Parts: sequence; C-alpha cells; structure tokens
Amino acid sequence: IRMTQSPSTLSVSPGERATLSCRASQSVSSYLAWYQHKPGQAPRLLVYGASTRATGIPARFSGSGSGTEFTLTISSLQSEDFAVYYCQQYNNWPPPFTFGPGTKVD
Amino acid sequence: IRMTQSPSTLSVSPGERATLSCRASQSVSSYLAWYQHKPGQAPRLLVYGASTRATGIPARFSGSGSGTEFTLTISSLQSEDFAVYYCQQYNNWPPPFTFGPGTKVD
Amino acid sequence: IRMTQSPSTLSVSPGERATLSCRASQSVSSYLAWYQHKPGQAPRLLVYGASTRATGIPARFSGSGSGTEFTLTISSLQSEDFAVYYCQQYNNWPPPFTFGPGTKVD
Amino acid sequence: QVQLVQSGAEVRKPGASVKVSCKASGYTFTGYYIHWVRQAPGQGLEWMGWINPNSGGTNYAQKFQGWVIMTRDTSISTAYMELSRLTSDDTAVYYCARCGARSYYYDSGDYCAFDIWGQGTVVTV
Amino acid sequence: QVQLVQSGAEVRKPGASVKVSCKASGYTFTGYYIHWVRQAPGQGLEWMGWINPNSGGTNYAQKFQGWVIMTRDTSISTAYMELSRLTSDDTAVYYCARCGARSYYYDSGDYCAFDIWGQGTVVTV
Amino acid sequence: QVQLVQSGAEVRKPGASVKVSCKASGYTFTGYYIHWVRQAPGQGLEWMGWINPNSGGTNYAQKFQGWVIMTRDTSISTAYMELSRLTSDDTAVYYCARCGARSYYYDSGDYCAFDIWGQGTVVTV
Amino acid sequence: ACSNNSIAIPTNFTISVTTEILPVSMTKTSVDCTMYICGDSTECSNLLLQYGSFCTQLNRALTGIAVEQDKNTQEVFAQVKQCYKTPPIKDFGGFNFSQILPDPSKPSKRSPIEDLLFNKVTLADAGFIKQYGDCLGDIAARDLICAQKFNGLTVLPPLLTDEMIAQYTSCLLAGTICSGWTFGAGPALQIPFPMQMAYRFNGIGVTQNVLYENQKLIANQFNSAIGKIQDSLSSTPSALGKLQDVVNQNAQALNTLVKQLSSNFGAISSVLNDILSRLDKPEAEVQIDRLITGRLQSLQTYVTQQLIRAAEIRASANLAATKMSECVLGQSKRVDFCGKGYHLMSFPQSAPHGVVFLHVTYVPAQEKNFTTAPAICHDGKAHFPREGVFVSNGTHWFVTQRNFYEPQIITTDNTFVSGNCDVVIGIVNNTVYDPLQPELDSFK
Amino acid sequence: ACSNNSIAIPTNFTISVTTEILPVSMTKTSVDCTMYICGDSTECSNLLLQYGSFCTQLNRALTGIAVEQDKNTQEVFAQVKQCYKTPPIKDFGGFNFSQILPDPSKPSKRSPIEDLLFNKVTLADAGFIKQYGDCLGDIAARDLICAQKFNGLTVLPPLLTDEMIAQYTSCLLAGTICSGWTFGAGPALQIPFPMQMAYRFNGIGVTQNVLYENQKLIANQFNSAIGKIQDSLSSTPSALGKLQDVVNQNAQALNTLVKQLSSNFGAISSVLNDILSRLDKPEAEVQIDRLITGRLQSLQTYVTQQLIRAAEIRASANLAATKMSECVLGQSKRVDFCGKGYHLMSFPQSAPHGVVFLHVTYVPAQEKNFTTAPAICHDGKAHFPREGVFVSNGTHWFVTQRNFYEPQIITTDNTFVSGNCDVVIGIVNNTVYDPLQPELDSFK
Amino acid sequence: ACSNNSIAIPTNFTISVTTEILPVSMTKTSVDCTMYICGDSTECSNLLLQYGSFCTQLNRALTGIAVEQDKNTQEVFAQVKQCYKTPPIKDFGGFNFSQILPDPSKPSKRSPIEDLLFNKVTLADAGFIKQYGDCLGDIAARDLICAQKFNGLTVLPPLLTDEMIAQYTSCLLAGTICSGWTFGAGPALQIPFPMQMAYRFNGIGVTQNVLYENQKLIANQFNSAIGKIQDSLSSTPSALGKLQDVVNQNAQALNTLVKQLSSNFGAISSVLNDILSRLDKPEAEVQIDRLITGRLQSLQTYVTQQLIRAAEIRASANLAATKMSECVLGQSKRVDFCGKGYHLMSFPQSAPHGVVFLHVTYVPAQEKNFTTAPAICHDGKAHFPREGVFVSNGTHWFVTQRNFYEPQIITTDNTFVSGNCDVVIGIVNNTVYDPLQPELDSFK
Ligand SMILES: *[C@@H]1O[C@H](CO)[C@@H](O)[C@H](O)[C@H]1NC(C)=O
Repeated sequence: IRMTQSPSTLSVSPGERATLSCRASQSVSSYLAWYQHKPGQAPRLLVYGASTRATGIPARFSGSGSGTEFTLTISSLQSEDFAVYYCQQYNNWPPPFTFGPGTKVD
Repeated sequence: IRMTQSPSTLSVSPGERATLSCRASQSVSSYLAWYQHKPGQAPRLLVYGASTRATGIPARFSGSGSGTEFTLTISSLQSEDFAVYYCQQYNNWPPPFTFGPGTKVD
Repeated sequence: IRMTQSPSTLSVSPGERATLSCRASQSVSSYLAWYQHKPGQAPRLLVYGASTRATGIPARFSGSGSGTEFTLTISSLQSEDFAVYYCQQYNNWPPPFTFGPGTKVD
Repeated sequence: QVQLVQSGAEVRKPGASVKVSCKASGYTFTGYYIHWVRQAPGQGLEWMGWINPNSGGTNYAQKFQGWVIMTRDTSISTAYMELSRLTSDDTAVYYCARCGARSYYYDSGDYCAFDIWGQGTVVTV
Repeated sequence: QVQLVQSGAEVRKPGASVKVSCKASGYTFTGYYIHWVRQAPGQGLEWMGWINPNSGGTNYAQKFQGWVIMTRDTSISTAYMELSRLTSDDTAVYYCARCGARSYYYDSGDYCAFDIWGQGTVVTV
Repeated sequence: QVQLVQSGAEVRKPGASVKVSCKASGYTFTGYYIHWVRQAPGQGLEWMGWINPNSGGTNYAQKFQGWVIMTRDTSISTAYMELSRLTSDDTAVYYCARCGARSYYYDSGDYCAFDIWGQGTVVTV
Repeated sequence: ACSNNSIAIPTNFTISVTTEILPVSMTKTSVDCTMYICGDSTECSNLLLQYGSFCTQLNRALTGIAVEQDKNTQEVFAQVKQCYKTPPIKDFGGFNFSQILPDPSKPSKRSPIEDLLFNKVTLADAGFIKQYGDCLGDIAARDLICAQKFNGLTVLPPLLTDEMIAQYTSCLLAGTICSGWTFGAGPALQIPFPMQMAYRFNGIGVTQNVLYENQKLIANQFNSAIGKIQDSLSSTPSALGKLQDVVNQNAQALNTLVKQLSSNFGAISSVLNDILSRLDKPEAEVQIDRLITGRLQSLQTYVTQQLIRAAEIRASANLAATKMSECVLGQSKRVDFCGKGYHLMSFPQSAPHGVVFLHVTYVPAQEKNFTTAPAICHDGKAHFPREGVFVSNGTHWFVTQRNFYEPQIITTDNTFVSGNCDVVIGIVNNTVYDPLQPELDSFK
Repeated sequence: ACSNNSIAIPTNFTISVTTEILPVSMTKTSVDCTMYICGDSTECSNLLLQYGSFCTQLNRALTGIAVEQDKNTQEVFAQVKQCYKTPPIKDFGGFNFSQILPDPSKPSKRSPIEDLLFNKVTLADAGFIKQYGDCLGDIAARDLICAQKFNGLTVLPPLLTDEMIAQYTSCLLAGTICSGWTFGAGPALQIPFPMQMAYRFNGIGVTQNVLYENQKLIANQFNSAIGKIQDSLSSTPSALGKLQDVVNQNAQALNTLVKQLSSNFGAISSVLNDILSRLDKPEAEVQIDRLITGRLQSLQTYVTQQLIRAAEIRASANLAATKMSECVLGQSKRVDFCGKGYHLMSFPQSAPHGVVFLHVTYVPAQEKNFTTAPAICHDGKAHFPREGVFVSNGTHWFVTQRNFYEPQIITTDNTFVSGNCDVVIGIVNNTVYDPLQPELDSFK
Repeated sequence: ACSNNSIAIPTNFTISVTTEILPVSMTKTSVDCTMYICGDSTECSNLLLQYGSFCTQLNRALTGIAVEQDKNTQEVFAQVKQCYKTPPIKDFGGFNFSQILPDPSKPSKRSPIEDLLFNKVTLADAGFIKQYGDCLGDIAARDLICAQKFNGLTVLPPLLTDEMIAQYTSCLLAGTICSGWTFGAGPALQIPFPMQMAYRFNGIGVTQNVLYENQKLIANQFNSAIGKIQDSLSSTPSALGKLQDVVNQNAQALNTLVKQLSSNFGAISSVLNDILSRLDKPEAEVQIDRLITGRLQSLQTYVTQQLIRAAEIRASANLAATKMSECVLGQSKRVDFCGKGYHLMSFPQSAPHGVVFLHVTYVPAQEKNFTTAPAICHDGKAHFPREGVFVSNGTHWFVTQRNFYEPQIITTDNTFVSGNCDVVIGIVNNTVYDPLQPELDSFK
C-alpha cells in the first residue's frame, strides 16, 4: 500500500480555512490517522479514524472522506499550526504500517 | 467432504427428548439423511432430506437444520431406539457418498 | 467469439413476414448489426444496435433480441429483399470483428 | 412385499474372488439404482459404488476401482458383486440397498436416499 | 453525395504486392475511421484492419499482420492498402467501408457500425 | 501524568549495537502496545516494529528483521531496542510511541492509532 | 382549458369488464447426470468423473428454476387460506354469475370461461411433454425406465395440481362475490352484493343513491359485458396470445433439444459403446469427448434459454401477484392500473399456466362545465355546502357532488352558515329554501 | 353463508392485551489477531506473517456483525428524537398504568413489568461473559491484560446502555399514553387519553359514543388484562423462551469456544514456546502449524455460527422495527398483525436484548344476522341513510352502523330523500318519524 | 405537559414557501480506446493488443455512468406524459404566478426564477467542457477531429435538452396550478385554484370556510413569500451551493485530468513516436510502457472519482424523484418531509442539472389550552358533537374542530343524542340551543 498527500506546500494567511488531501493505492476504510509533527517536537495525534478527533484537540481541526480519499481541514491557520502533516495507516492487512510523505504549511 | 457427528454417546432415560447434531466440512444443502443401524439389523432410513420423514416412521423422530449443520430429535427414547445413528450425504458433487462416523445412544 | 446464424435458407412467398435468428458464443450486449449483401452489390447497413434502423431503411425491416440472441424480421419479402444476411459484431473486446456465416433467402 | 435378500456368510483365501448376490422382490428390478456399502469392524460405512439394472452402467469409487466388478441379471433380477485380489483389510460386512425416497418435486432421479436395504454378507480373510 | 470508390479488378503473380486505392467523396476525409474487409469465394467476411485518416494509426488482425500495410493521403483523400507476399489463398474481394451509424448518446467513438461501403476489388493469383 | 522518555543522542561506529531505552510513566506499563518509528533526514516515517509489554511478543518489518531486538523490563517499565550491524543508512531519529485512541465500540484491540509519543533519539554513523 | 369561475363534472357513467391474462408458471424439467453423460455404456465411471462438474451445475440451475416456478405459483395462487362453501344461488340482485361461478353439476367443477380457456390452450401432440406423459403411466416407479429412453430428460409435475388451483380460484370467487375481504385475516362479515357494490361506489367517490337508482342499468351492462367477453375470447385468437406463445416456445425448445440429442455430430455413431468397440482407445477417447462436448454445449444453450424464460415468467408472476394483492383482495386507489378507468372489483379465473383477471371498470363520460360560486348569500350570511359544490345549470343554482351531476335544491340542511357575505370573495346572491317555512305558513 | 336480504353485524365487543417479545441485539465480541495467533510466544513475526490473512478476514466479519447489531438496536430503539418530561399522574380516566409507567421512587427508574423481565432473564455465572465482566474492572486500560488471559477474546460493550434504552422506552410510553404521535415530526398536541381512545375507535370504525357509554367496562377489562399478564409472565416459563434461548445459545457457543481453546489437539502441550523448546525446529514447525490450524478451524466454526445467529437476529430486529413503525407510532390498518383482532394501541417495554409490545386488541363477538332493506318508502319518496344501514330486529326497523349494533329509530335527520320508491329495487314500507310533527301538534 | 381535562388547539396559522434544490444529472463523458492508448502513433496495433483490456473496462464503466445519469434524469423529469396548453391568465383568485409561470413574450420561454437560476449557475470558461463545446461546431462529423486533440476525451450531450426539460416543467406547473393530478392516468377535471386549495385544506384537516374567510390573507402571504424568495436567491450565494459545488467539482476533475494528460511523467517527451525514434526498441518499449501505465493510473483515478460522484448523484436523483412523486403529483401525508409543517402544494422549476421545489407549508401557531368535556347534558340526555370537540373559553362552551379554533354556539344540528347523562363520565351541564324554539315563540 502507498500513501500520497497533496499539496506539497501551502501559503495561507492567518485566520483562514485550509484543507489537505490524502489518498491510498487501495481501499483503507476508516483506518487512517492524521499526525502533526513540528520541527522541534515529536508528532502528535490530531484526528484518528474517519473524523474522530483526539483528546485535547481543538474543534478547529476536522476530518472527512472515506474509501481511499480523505481530507483534513483547519478553520484558522495559527502559529501553533506550523508543522508537517502525515497520514498513518494502521490497517492490520498489510502488516506494514505505511506513513504519509508529508505536507508543509505556512 | 467430511461428516462429523456429536456427541459420541448419550445416557437418556426412557420417555425423554434427545437430540443429536451432525455437520459437514462444506455446504450440503438438503442432501442429508439419517440412518438407524441396529447391531443385529440392517440400517433403515428414518429422515431423508432436510426434515422429511420416511414411510412407516413414527412422528416421534424429527429433523431440523440446514446449511452445514443438521440435528435429529426424538420425543421419547424407547427400547426400539437403541442403535447407532449415521449421517449419509447423497450430493452428486463430490461423487463419493461419505457416511457419518456414528453415534451411540442409551 | 463465434457468430452463428439460422436458418441456412428460406422459401417465403412475396408479401409474407419472415424472421432470421443470430447468436454468439458469449454475451454481445447491443453491439450487433445486420448487413444485407446482394450478389452484385456491396453490403449495406440495415439495422445497427439492438433495434435501431439505419437512415434510408424502410420500416418493414425490424430487429429484436438481446444478450447473446438477436432476430431480424421483415414484414413482406420483396424482390429487393433477395440477398444474403450477415451479422457483424463491433465490440472492442475482443479486438477482432467477427462476421456472420450468412443466410440466404428466397 | 418388497425385500432384498443377500447370500450367506462366506470365507475366502487372500487373493481370491468373492461373489455376492443380491436379489430384489416385490417390485420391478429395472428402474431403480442399486448401491453397495461396506461396514468395517470398528469403522464407518463406505460407499463402494452403484450399478444401473436398466442399462448396465457401473460406477465405482477410486479406492474400489478395479477390485469390484458389478453385473446384473434381469431375467432372475440379481446383482452380482465380484471382488478381486482379496486383501486382509477387506474383512467387513457388505450391504446392498435400493436408492429411493426421492422427492418427486424439486428433485431429479440422481439425488436419492436409500430406503430399503439387504441382510448383510460377512467375509473373512 | 457521399461515395466510396475502389480500383478495378487486378491480377498479380504469387509473392507480389497488390495496391488497392479507396477514395471518399461528399464528406471530410479526416474524422471517420476506414476499415477493410475480405470476402472469400464460398466463405464469410473477415475484418483485415483499420486506419485512422486523421493521425495515421494502423491496426491489423493477427492473421493479416505484416502482410498488409495501410497508408493515407489526405491531400487527395485516399487510403492505399498494400498486400505483400501474395499467397494462393488470398484470392478474394476486398471492400473498404466507413465506420459510422454511431449512437451520439450512450456511446463513444470507438463503437460504430459501417454505413457506407465501396465497390469491391477482386484479386486473382 | 503520562509521559514517554527516550535516551539522549548517541553516536556509534558502523557495525555496532545501539541500545535505545524508552520509559513510560503515568500509567500501567503492561496492557498497551509500544511501537517504534524511524524518521530519516529528508525522508518519511517507517514503522520498525512493535513489542508487547505483557507477554513479550516482538514483531518486526521485513527490512528491519534481524537487525532489531526488542526486550522489555516490567520491573522498571523499560523497552530496550538493540540495533546490530550499524549501517551508514541507519542515521535517523527513532521514536517510541504507545498505540491508543482505540474505538471502544466497533473495534478490537489490534486496530489503534498512536496518541502519546517519546522525545526522539538521533544516531549518527 | 382553464377558468376561474367554471367547474367540469361528468354527466353519464359506464360500467365495463376488461380481461387481463398473465402467465404464472411453466413446465418444470430436469436432467439425470448419471444417464445424460453416461448413456448406454457398460462402464462410465471415468467419463462421469471427467464431465460431472458442468452437469451438476446445470442440474442445480434447473432445480433453481423449478423451485422458483413453484414458489411463484404458490405465492400467486395461495394468498388466502381461509375458505367456506360455495353459494348455491347464481343471481345476486340481478347480476348473472353463471359464467364465473363453477357449475357443481359438471364433474370438472369449472366455469364456462375456465372450460373455454382450457380447451383453447393446449399442447402439441408430437412433443416431448406428451410422450413423457403417455410413457409415465401415472406411476413414479416407471420414471427411470422412460427417462432412460430420453437420456435423463424428465418432466417434473407441478406442486399444485389443476384441482387445487381450481378450488383456490373458486374460493376466491366466493369470497369476492359474497361478503368481502379485509386487509388481512380472512373473509369479512356476510353482506348482500348490491350493498357491497354501493360501498365500492362510495369508496371511488360516488354516492350509493346513484347505484340504487341505476341498479338495473349497471346489472344489464355487466351481463352484456360478461356475455360479450366469452364471444370475444372464442372468436379472436390473439386474446390468448401470451399463454399459447409461452407453451409453443417451451414445446419447440424441448423439440429442438431432443432433436439435437439424436444428432451424431462428428462421430461414427451416436452409440458410445460402438465407438470404443470399433476404434482403438486413444482415438475412441476423443471420438467420445467430441460427442460429450457437443451434448454439453446443447444442454448449456437449453439451460440458459430456460433461465431467461424463467426470469421473464418470474417477473410476470410477480406482476400478477401484486395485481391480485392490490385489486382482487380489496379496492385499489390507482387509476387505470386494473382496467381503463376506476377499478371496482376483480373476478380471477384459472387457465393452463396462467391467471385471468376480470376487472370491473367505472368510466365517466359526457363531461360538462358549469359556472360555480364559492358561497351563497341569502340574508346577509354566507352559506357553504356541507358536502358538495354549487353548480348553476344556466338559470338556477343547485348543490352537486364533485364526481357526478346530481342537481339538488338548496336547503338549510345541505348548507351551513359561517361568517358574513362581505368577507368571502365570489359570493353569489341566491335564496336558500327553509322546509320549516311552508309548514309554518300552512297553519295560517 | 350467502344471502341477498340479510346482513351480519356484531353485538358485543371485547378488549384484550397481547404480549409480543422480539429480540433486537446480541453480545458483541472480537478477537485480537496479534494475540490469538501468537499467544505467549517471545517471537511470532513469522507465524503472524504466515497466518494473518484468515484472522483478518474473521476480525472483519466480527466487526461487521457488531456494527450490524449496533445499527439494528439503534434503528429499533431511536426512531423518535423529540422528548418531554414524564406525567406525574398514573391514572387517565380510570385506566391504570402503574405496571407500564416507570416509578421515579425506585432508583432503577424502571417498570414492574420491566423489572420482572430483567430479573427473569439472566446469564449463566460460569460463563465467559461473566468472567470478562468481572475481570474488566470498569476500566478500558485493563482490557488488554484480561484479553491476554482469553487469548484476545473480548466482549464489546453495546453502544446504547440500559439507561438510554430505558429512557427511550419511557419517552415512547409518555408520547403514546399522553398526547400522541403524528406521521413524522414529533409529539402531537396535548389531548386527554379517553379522547385519544375515542379517536382510535373512530379510526377502526366504531362511533365514539360506544366508548363514552362503555368507558368503565373497557377500563376494567384493560386493568384485568394488565394484572393478568404479569401473573402469566411470572408463572409460565415458556413466555420468555426466545430471549432465554438466544442468551443460552450465545453462552454455550462461547463456552465451547473457550473449552476448545484449552484443548491440546495433537501436540505435546498447548504452550507454543514449549513445543519449540523441547523439539527441533523442523518438527516444531509442523507441531505448531497443526495447533494453529485446529484453533483456526474452531474460530471459523464459531464465526460462521455467529454469522448465522447475526442474520437471524437482524431479521428479527427488522421485524420489530417495522412493527414499531406501523403499530406503536400510529394506528395500523392491518388485521391480526398486532394481536388477534383490530389493533388499537401499543405500549413498548424494554427487556435484556429485546423489546416487548403490549398490543391492545378490539375483538367483536356475538355476530347476529338481521334482515336488511336498501331503502324505506314513507310518502312515495325513497329514503336512504346518511351513515349506516337499515336493520330489522324482527318487528321494527332501525338504522345502525355497519360494525356495531346500535338500534336508533328512523328520523328525518338520519335519512335523506332521493328519487321515488318505484325505481329502487328492494324498497320496504315503513314510517319515518318527523320530530317537528309532535311539537306542532302539541300547540293544537 | 399532560392533563386529563384540557386540550391544546392552535389559534393562528401561517403560510410559507420553502425552496429545496436537488441535482439530477451531471456532464457525461467518454474516452476513445483507439486514440487514448495509441495517440499520435503511426502503428499501435501491438500497444492496443497489450493495453486494451483496462481501457475497455473503463469505457464500460463510463458508459454505465452515462446511462445511469440519463435514466435518472428521464425518470425525474418525465413522470407524466399527458400535456395541454398553457393558461394565458396569470392570476387565479389573487394569487400571483408571474415568477412561476413561463412568459411567452420572452423567446427563452422560461420563468424569472428559472432565468435567475440559469444565470447564477454557470461553468468556468477555462475548462475542458467549454473548449469542447466551442470546437464541436454543432456538428457530429467534427467530433473525432476535436477528440484527437483531447486524445479521445469527449462530452456526451444529454438525452433531454434544456428545451424539453423546460417544456416538461411548464406542463407540470400547468397541471398543478390548474385542474389537478390524480393518482395515475393524467390531468384531472378542471377546477378553480381557490377550490383546489380549499380541498387541500380539507385534506390536511382544516375546514374550507377558513380559507374562504381568509383568502386575502393567505394570498398576500403567498405573494410576499414569492417576492422574498427571489431576493433571497439573488442575494445569498449559499442558497445554490449544491449545484455550483457539483459543477465546480466536475470542472476541476476534468481540468486536473487534462493537466495530467500533458504531463511527461518520466520519459524524454510525451510524443510516443519520438521515444521510439530517438531510442532503440528494447529501451523504447519500457519508455512507452511507463507513460502508458501512468496514463492508465490517472484514468483509473478519474473513473473511480466519477463513479463515486455518479453514485452520489444517483442517490440525490432518487430522492428528488420520490419527492416529486409524493409531493408534486399529490398531497403528502408526511409531516416536515416537504417543508417545515404541513405540505400543501409544490411548484417544480428547472435549473442547470437540478430541480428546485417550491413547497407550500401550513404552520399552526399560538397554541392555546382550554378545558374540555366529553359530553353535555341539557334535559337528562347526553349530547355528543357530530364533528368536533367541546371547548370552554372560561365562561361559555362551544364546539370547535380539532385542528383550529372556530368557536360555534351549541345547537341541535351540531350534536346528536345518545344514552343518558349518568352513564357517561365527565358530563358537563350546559344548555343546547334549539333554533325551532324562538321561531315557535315568535308566533305567540
Ligand atoms: C345467466 O346466463 C346464462 C348464460 O347465458 C343464462 O342461461 C341464464 O339464464 C342467465 N341467468 C339469468 C338471466 O338469470
């Protein structure tokens, strides 16, 4: 299974909605998660599953999509939202847990 | 195709309902029959098909089940009901007509 | 794919309805056409598709059928309807465009 | 009135032929498939094969292929099963049965369950 | 006004090239696939292949692969078919037709049925 | 109170064993799978494998099979990862994370997404 | 044809009887694997092991077709279980049901329409079905003996015989003509047929007084339609086209199958044993394999044609079952679904592998437009009709029902007062008769 | 029973309460692939790679079963979203709802019928479900620790707890007993319960005056039926057979699964590590493969049995949901669908993995036949009843409704004049009383 | 909010117009296998033979999508076949239908609402659809010439043009506003629009006298709602979000597909012939195979996205079709399904790839509770209302309908006597006025 994200970078002004798309070679169902990795901090879980958000995650982050294509949306880009977004697949079959290429924001 | 019966033996008082289960490796549909073989007599047909009883068979004997699992029930165990129960499959495919391992009653 | 027509010849009086059947080894959907080839003239298109007639074709000719079996009917056999009928398959898969064996009329 | 009669118990030396005769009474011999089954001491039942009394077609299992020859006699209505190369593992009881109890609706003639059986012939090596 | 014109009957020795010219009139030469068929004496019709007058793409059947070369001339609107290595079994009548009668709804350009044909060229070995 | 602590940056010569220690606090060490990931400079994340702190079962990827040995110590709640035969391409950052965020409804324990991670250990050849 | 002050209402009405024929089942058949592949061969174990898979698949397909046909006919002909005895009387308020009600005097216990349908729908004598029926001898023990002649080709008898179907149809006719059918359970309480017809007219939107004042006319129309439908069925051959076409298609399919059975294809002879006797084993293997492949291809074509026909008959039987559920067991609100007009009643009858519905249809005619007014002012008080609309015949105003023209004088009992005449738009000036006024004036 | 001058009408009526029990959900379960296949093994990567496909398929099947069960219970128990507070009063016009309405005093907030159902429906103490519940400790962090003991066997908690189901059932009871339910939206306008029951009688075809003149009798019958149903449920053990049978089947399936889990099959020991420790690798490979295959076959048998049970429960839940949609939320026109007679009202209650419907049934009785006439002639003018039929008790004539015997004298307000007496067939000679005549004669 | 002696009834009513927009079809497209795989190649027989299977599968999928879209739009926009001419008049009893009825003066033969919808819903000029439309030249002979430019990418014209959809919508509007629609067949008898609206109010449970006494108010409310809906559509951009979003999604999908078409991927150039000309055959084989695989993957992604969008549009079209069947062709009994309240009428209009429903909604308001009594005793005889309930405003008692507050004095014609006052529970003492008494007393 191969995971591909889009786009490679974004130029979004503060306080503006933004979206990022992710897709897989085959069907993934709801076994997809979005991770935010800062340059100086370990990656943290934002949205696990199809659209469920993790604990302590503000309502600004949201997720949508199904099948092979998912999307992650942010209501307002802030300073804390300057990191790299990765897609993680935890489907048991195939055993490997392929990650996302990564997407930068600005 | 493999046929397996359950249990191996029963200890049922006279005038008491009893049941015996039978199963196959794959689907058999309604091509299953129950045969009663006495130690000193040739086997006789009791129930042919899913639940249809043979001619001359008292209403005490009954059959149920489908798919791969069937069951044979007796309303009251009597002296004449002391024999070995076998499952016979007459499905054309596969050509072999596999029989049941056998089940004793008491 | 193989195309077979029926019958081999017909003896139909003028002004009488007649029918000719055509069939294929596998499913053809609506990708079947009927062609009329005179001994001294090039073949011409009569009915293309399941039942649609070509331009300039009189309403006497008609077509019916589906799946693997089709039929071509004529309301009244005339002098101009003395030719050979062929079935043409234009399905892209398989790439070959198999023709019909041919059927004579009289 | 219908009844199936088998021959009595017989003993043969290993590597010999055993002829078991099954006779049917009370009904027309032709028009009903006749099957043979084997019951080993302490084991289950194995379907040896079948013979068509009308035409003469014989179908045997892979294990019993070649060892068993089935012949018919419509004049006296007897099915003869002839064994060959008697092995020490052939000691069992052989039963002849008629395939019947057919569902006259929803079913064809091939699918049937035995309704009448024989008496049983025991062979010892 | 639309019409397809073929060359006259020609005879060639075995193992030679046969050039058949098919011309179209009354409509634009480009934008419509042109196919070739062979009718053998006493046999059926076989689709030799097709050529695209717009680009020049040629697709032949496995049996006729290599033996047949199709060229186009949009200046004079002709489709030249060239057969090589004339075999004694090649004696037949060759027709050139335009694939049309396309269902403008529910169908694409690939699926079409011939609506206009040529005159027919007969070759003898 | 829950926190994952990793060892500091360490440098080893090629073809040597690297012992990375991961410690968990604020929750029971047993009962939650611990996974390891590798982030290469300029590349993505690769899941090295996982170890079960309850029993001791270790499952690695095909690429990392053999080179990685995972051991557990429930007495002090440490997950030691030992790398052998250090290759020049092994220079990356290794993170230890706990698999959680499990949907208590409609899902089993196998399917989970990491919710808490470590600090990250950087190794240079 | 739009106006803001005129309303169009029917003036006359007609009663018609329409016939709808729908097939429900076909002739079930099956093939014996142990005899079709083997044939008259002394030993055919290897051939059976080689070629039994496709035969088993075809047998399963045939069994599915047969069970689908039996389920369809059971569903369409066994909707109601409760039953009661036939009515000895044949006339109910002038309506003649002689052609519909079965005649106990005749041993067949059928109806003249049913007898005509059975007589006009037959099967070809030179067919496989007729030969199999003749050879069967009404005994199941001889099934295999004759199946050997046809190489396993057998005709499965239907689950429900003609007598059971006729009894069910007669019971449905009794339950429809007398009493009634409720939405579930069983027969309703006993009620005279004219009262039930009046209830049906009330359901379709016509007052029962129309039926009570025109009982003779509707009875005569129904009798004339019943008499004419028999002549139409007997004379016109295209009326029974569907059932005859289905029977002929099945017969010709069986005939071509049995004709291809006797074909020798490309071998020395059709006898399997002769090929191996007159040829060596390596050549006899392929000489028998070609015949087996040809027979298998013919059987596959037959079974796929049977599958297509079974799907078509299943669709037709589903349509017939839903038509019976909606129209036979109760009044149907749909227009033109059962007939051409307003459905009133249905009288099902049985035919060979089919059911015929005699839909009763109410058709309005002579539509006429008259001026209408929303309200009538008499003494400075708006009056509105309780049930109906105000219609002017040109000079005088009356109150009439929406679906029929029944001019009735304006009285205080047919209208109610509400509000004043100024608020309502479209008020018309007219006098409302009070029946108490002449009675009070007669005293003086 | 057919006649042309007689009509059969009921004389007496009865009110009954029937109980219909239907399961809606089962106990969801799942298996951990990383622990079932691996077990207590130090290294099991190769075994997981070899045998994970079928385990993943079974996990997907179990997830589908669980999601189907959750969808079924959500659909059957969350039809209506709008809600409002409970009515403090327990008596509505003499009807006693103590056994139906929840008691706020008890902390359980349930009903006596619900309490009896919960008490009489339990689970075996020596079962896997009970052990898992005891070991869970009401914490999700300990799920894996106990799942290690059962080799990945876990019990998935239901999406909707017992409290939510009880609250939904109570809200439905409030919406049914008080105010009403419309075809969509939410609760209807407030209306007294006797008025709602009168509206229901009008819907089934009975005038509300029958209820208003027999309120005490129907209230007493309803109270007696409610009191007797509790005794019937408590005494008869076969009343709750379906739920108990389903629970016992699930418990025995889990028990035999866990018993087969501990079986050693045909190896030295059930411990995977011991086999490889006490034997060389080539033999240990097959000695572990046989155990894996045996456990895998057992899991396949368990999952296919669970699939069959899930399909059966899905069918039952669909039936329960459509019954609730048709009968609980509104009056159902079908006869004998909810009870045995005419459905009036439904009072759903919750039970462990099931729903019980208390259908109220109206049953006519003492059917009697009387002579009837289509029209009555008084002064050479045909008279027809506005709403009803003419019934003769043997000597006198009255006008009565079709579905009940309510003899009322003939008056000018119950009949309307239309046409003459000669046109109508079946006219009967009788006198139509005019209330104005005695009042006018009293003046003289 | 429950009581045993109080009933809540509405006091005021409002009429509202709601807009429901639903897409029905998309832009059909297809790809030519002989040109997409081959391209500008002199000889491509081997490449076609190698890579035609997936192209044929994708072409079949696209054909299925197109036929599904055409079937959906035909089903949703061709429910009724019978038609008749437009009504020249635009006003029906004060209701203004200028914005709904098409204007014959304008050549477009559309409505102002339809014109606004068409103007506000457009497509991007820099798109594949616009370029294909410009290059088509309104001739089918040039389809292949331009398809060569786009490598087989073609836009299939819809089966039904805009003119046909507009004509069908206009005919439906005529049949709804004028005359009426029956359950089947075609148009009903001609009836004035106020009378049809009164019939609708009677269907929803409101007496027609309410409409006749409030015709001006409801007409003014409808006119105001119609005028305001145009301003709301013109001002608010989110009203037409669905159609614009679908159009933009299709346009961007086509744009990214055509952008990926021109991509060179990982080869020397996008020209197939250049690769084989500038490189040897063994390397050119893989250098062309990589491009073919990339194009095939892009086409597969496009076709699966199109399949998902087609499934969504099919669901939306099914919802629109069932909404039209239930609400447009007749009154719908469901609450809040068409609007928020009680559905009265629907006026469909066409928009680019969509249908807009103008649902008319009746909403009660100002609910008030009053004391009620089951029966009234006047002279020792229980009296029950014929149609309505007894409502007390605080001092006096009246009879009012259930769904509205229409206080009417108690008279002998609005109530009937049955039984005595002692049997009924809840009897209330009140005087029943007899209209004959004052008339008889005036004589004295
Ligand atoms: C009913 O019709 C039959 C056949 O025409 C006739 O013999 C019989 O007299 C009729 N019954 C009547 C007119 O009552």
